[PDB]
Order: sequence, then C-alpha cells, then structure tokens
Amino acid sequence: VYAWNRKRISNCVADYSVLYNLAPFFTFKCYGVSPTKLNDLCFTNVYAD
Amino acid sequence: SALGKLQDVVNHNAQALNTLVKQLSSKFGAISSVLNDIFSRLDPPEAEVQ
Repeated sequence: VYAWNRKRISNCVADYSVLYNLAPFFTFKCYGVSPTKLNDLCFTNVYAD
Repeated sequence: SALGKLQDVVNHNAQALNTLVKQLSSKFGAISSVLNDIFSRLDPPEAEVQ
C-alpha cells in the first residue's frame, strides 16, 4: 500500500462488464459519476492505482 | 424616427423574448447548467435538489 503502483490507461476501449469474473465480490462504491451509465461515456485520462 | 412607436413595440417584444432565451443558460447556483451533465454526474438523491 505504501509503494502503490501507478498505471496509465489511454488509446483503448474500456469495458466494465468484464470486471465480474476477474474480481468476484467487488464493491464499486465510488464518486464523481453515476456508475449506471459508465458504458456511454468517454474519459480523456485514466490512472489505475 | 417618425415611426418610433411601432418600432418600439417590435423592439420591446424582441428584446424581452431574447432575455428569456438567454436566461435559460444561467447556472442558478448549480454545478452545471446542462441538466444532462447533472444527470451523468451525481446520484439521484442530490440530482433531485439540483
């Protein structure tokens, strides 16, 4: 946790329906956007930690 | 300027209507003035008050 990774996501299509088998028992509680319509949106810069 | 009154009628109506249409792009203290952006940004609990 102290030396957390940082990854850059760009020039790709991001699918969220795949994030079910890879991460069972997940919890996408989050902020800044309604998760229900993340499908029809576009993001300029995505950082994964 | 002989026909000032009729032109004043036309100008009054046009400017009132234009004020009405320009006021539509006012924030009214919102985060954003587009209801769609409000709808794609917040939870319905606070989108409601917005």
